[PDB]
Amino acid sequence: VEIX
Amino acid sequence: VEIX
Amino acid sequence: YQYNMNFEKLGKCIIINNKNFDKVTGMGVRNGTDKDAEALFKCFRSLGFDVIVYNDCSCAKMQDLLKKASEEDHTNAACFACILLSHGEENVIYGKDGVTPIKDLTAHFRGDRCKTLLEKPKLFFIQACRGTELDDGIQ
Amino acid sequence: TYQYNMNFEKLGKCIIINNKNFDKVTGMGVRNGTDKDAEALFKCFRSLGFDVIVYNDCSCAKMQDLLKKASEEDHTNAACFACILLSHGEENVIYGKDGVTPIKDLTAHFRGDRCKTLLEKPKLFFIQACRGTELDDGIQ
Amino acid sequence: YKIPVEADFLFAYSTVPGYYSWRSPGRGSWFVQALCSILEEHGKDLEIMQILTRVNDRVARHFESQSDDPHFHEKKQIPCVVSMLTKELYFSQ
Amino acid sequence: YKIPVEADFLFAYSTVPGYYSWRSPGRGSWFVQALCSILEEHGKDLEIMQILTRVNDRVARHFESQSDDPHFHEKKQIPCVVSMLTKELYFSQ
Repeated sequence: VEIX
Repeated sequence: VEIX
Repeated sequence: YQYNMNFEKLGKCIIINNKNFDKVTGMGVRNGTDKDAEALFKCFRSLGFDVIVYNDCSCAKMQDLLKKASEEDHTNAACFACILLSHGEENVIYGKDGVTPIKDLTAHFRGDRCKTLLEKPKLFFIQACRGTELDDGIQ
Repeated sequence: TYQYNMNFEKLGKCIIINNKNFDKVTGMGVRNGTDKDAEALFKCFRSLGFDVIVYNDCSCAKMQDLLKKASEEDHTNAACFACILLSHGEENVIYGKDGVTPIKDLTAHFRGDRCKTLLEKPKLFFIQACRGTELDDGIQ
Repeated sequence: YKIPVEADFLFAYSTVPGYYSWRSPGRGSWFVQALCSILEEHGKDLEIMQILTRVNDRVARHFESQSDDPHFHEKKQIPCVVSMLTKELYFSQ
Repeated sequence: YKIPVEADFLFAYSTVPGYYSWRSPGRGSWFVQALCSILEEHGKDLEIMQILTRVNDRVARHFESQSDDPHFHEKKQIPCVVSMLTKELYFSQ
């Protein structure tokens, strides 16, 4: 999972 | 009337 | 006690789906955002919104899109909805060319600047970061 | 399973900070009418079932310490927590009689990791204060 | 297992960010007047968002400033609710 | 007579101010996943604050990050609803  |  | 929904249309729903960004911004590709936008498209379509999805918008593009919508005639609409999918930082959202303030995007729909949405709900949904803190959770 | 569990011995604590008078150096005037607010509020929240406490003309350090201590208390038998702030303010910030302090710093004491006995319990903050200098001209 | 540390907060501001908030020396602040009024008659039977929404409505409709200074004359106010709640909140039953 | 210019707005942010927001490349962002799930099964029969509150709950409970970087491992998220609405909002009838 990544971050915006 | 006044303001905070 | 409830907003009057007895109108011809539920209203317009703008989805801004920003995936790819100019390298000058230093921001990476937002993989998965297409799955978001499609799912959002179906849901809000199902609610009764007239949905349009715009992709990889510049700041001026985003500014123009919302400005134009505020100038449209919403007399037969119950409400307005806007969905923003992008990178972001506190108080601001990324176009592909950089950042623009969220307040500037939404101010177009103020009562004095959009009379046909007066006393009607104006909804903004924002998937974006708002800074760099993490939430460690507990228990 | 969609509503907060209210089955506790107590509803909870309600802290009211009633700031009326300010050190002149802050440039802030006396907040006349705030006593009626505080009187109206304690009566209402007492009626709800809260254990209400009223503090008057608090310094910034007073406000910080006060909320800190309350966060360190044992809320295991309480359904929720409430705090009401009545003062001058500016964006993101609230006035003590001593100057300004950030709202976030006041409320952060009650974060889940810093007040475990209010975990999964609602933490309510009611804020009567200015948040800048813009006016709302209205329409229609 | 875990829960976020910022969860289960609710902030009922008297006004929106960037703006003033109004206070009658005789009757008390608009927001508090409305909040207490509505809590008196619906505190025990309405959910917290329903209460604060009605508070929003009352401050918005029932109130308008008067000053001899035209810069402060006939101005309006809208409160602002920030919710990190994970459940509905009733103060009863 | 008058109505405030900032009234009848609602902001459903995916996260609280100052914080990151999470996104799975395969399944989409946490907030949108939760929003769509809840809208799909309750969009037309629940009030908007009830909807977004359930979204808050699901994002808070059902989701937890995994990274090989320990700085980003096992992190959590809570969304943030800002309401200047003056009425209850249902998407039907």
